[PDB]
Amino acid sequence: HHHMRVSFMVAMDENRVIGKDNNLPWRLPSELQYVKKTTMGHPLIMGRKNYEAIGRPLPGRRNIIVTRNEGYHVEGCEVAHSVEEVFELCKNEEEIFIFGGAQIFDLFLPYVDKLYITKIHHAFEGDTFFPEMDMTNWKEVFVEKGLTDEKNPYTYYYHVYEKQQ
Amino acid sequence: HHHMRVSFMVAMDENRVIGKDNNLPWRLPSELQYVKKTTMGHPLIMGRKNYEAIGRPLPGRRNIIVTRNEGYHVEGCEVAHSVEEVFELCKNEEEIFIFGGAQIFDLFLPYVDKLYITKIHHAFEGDTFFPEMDMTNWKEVFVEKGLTDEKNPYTYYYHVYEKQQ
Ligand SMILES: NC(=O)C1=CN([C@@H]2O[C@H](COP(=O)(O)OP(=O)(O)OC[C@H]3O[C@@H](n4cnc5c(N)ncnc54)[C@H](OP(=O)(O)O)[C@@H]3O)[C@@H](O)[C@H]2O)C=CC1
Ligand SMILES: NC(=O)C1=CN([C@@H]2O[C@H](COP(=O)(O)OP(=O)(O)OC[C@H]3O[C@@H](n4cnc5c(N)ncnc54)[C@H](OP(=O)(O)O)[C@@H]3O)[C@@H](O)[C@H]2O)C=CC1
Ligand SMILES: CCc1nc(N)nc(N)c1C#CCc1cc(OC)c(OC)c(OC)c1
Ligand SMILES: CCc1nc(N)nc(N)c1C#CCc1cc(OC)c(OC)c(OC)c1
Repeated sequence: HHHMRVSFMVAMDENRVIGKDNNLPWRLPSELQYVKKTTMGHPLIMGRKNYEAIGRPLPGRRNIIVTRNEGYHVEGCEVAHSVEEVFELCKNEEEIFIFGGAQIFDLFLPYVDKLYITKIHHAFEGDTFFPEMDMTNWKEVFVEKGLTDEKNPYTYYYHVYEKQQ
Repeated sequence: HHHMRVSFMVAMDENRVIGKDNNLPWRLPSELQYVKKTTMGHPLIMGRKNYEAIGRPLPGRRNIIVTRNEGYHVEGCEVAHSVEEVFELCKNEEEIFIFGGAQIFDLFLPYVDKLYITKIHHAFEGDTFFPEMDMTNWKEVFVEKGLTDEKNPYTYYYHVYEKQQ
């Protein structure tokens, strides 16, 4: 019914942790640069909580914020209130990026075609998690080691998966 | 259609720069040693402009120069004029190395199975670039930090990717 590619863009740790105290648990600017490169020119779909922590519209991409608040407005951003409204807004898009956080990852989980997932080899203290996924009918199409140096203090890998059927 | 493994051998910077003023933009003897080690005993496929800058046949390898010049000859070197002519000359080879530069990298890009790519963590002035690549269905099978010392003044990593399908 929807015809834009639904992609998940996420970074998580050994226990699926993605967030702590309404923020990121880790500082990895190189991972952020990979994120910016991959998502450039494509809509970003983010939950209200995810967006507000970010604070600003992210440049070179349609910023779409998901909230139940029927009177929510932010300048230079579009607002959706459901999965379907997002699909309407993105009717003609090539590929959209579900950008988090957990509640929004849950929301769109039945619709994911492609998963860009960064795996961090460390056990962080956290309160927000990426939901479990049945990977049957999923094929790993890409994997590479992330940059570990003095500015990026963890070991991590970029993985990309595509759904077969 | 062809049966030899087609490998790319390339060193590039943060912006895909591979050349400046028909030469290399950096001096990195250690990276040269890695190159000589990995390519030894295998054919080198070089664009005419790449070859002439080098100046001499490289020992222990078949040197194959790619040119449109139907009357071009160099002693101790073989001359091809097309992708297919290279494939003919290399029909029995296990693995051939596409050695550059840009025009020759473009030429063979549809056929690459393996990528040996050094990434240099510096932004050089340059005029020649390694083409963009869709890494879908490629997996990184090797990564290691290059030697940084007084004789090799940059930060760089050796990467190897293999095509899955
Ligand atoms: N490391 C990573 O890859 C990522 C981590 N994060 C982290 O995750 C955390 C944020 O995630 P989380 O707390 O789950 O919050 P979310 O980003 O998922 O936002 C939650 C909000 O989304 C809206 N919402 C949820 N469901 C619906 C629905 N069905 N219909 C309409 N609107 C809905 C609600 O907005 P409202 O209340 O206004 O109605 C809700 O409060 C932070 O810690 C953040 O840093 C976020 C993205 C990526
Ligand atoms: N850092 C690295 O990994 C590498 C960098 N380099 C750098 O790259 C630069 C050179 O690259 P570039 O300028 O692209 O030159 P090339 O090495 O690609 O040589 C170009 C020549 O190849 C021949 N050629 C191109 N297309 C075809 C074709 N379709 N059929 C037959 N022959 C063809 C032509 O020769 P003709 O004119 O005779 O007809 C053309 O002039 C230099 O600066 C060099 O130092 C080179 C290799 C590796
Ligand atoms: C951890 C990164 C990240 N990586 C990947 N692979 N996917 C994602 N979806 C996100 C994400 C996210 C949320 C996010 C992004 C940000 O920069 C744009 C933030 O600003 C610094 C931010 O501050 C609170 C929060
Ligand atoms: C930068 C090295 C290099 N590294 C990698 N990883 N791949 C490559 N394909 C090349 C290359 C190249 C071209 C090249 C080679 C040379 O020595 C053999 C050169 O002599 C000093 C040279 O001078 C004009 C030019």
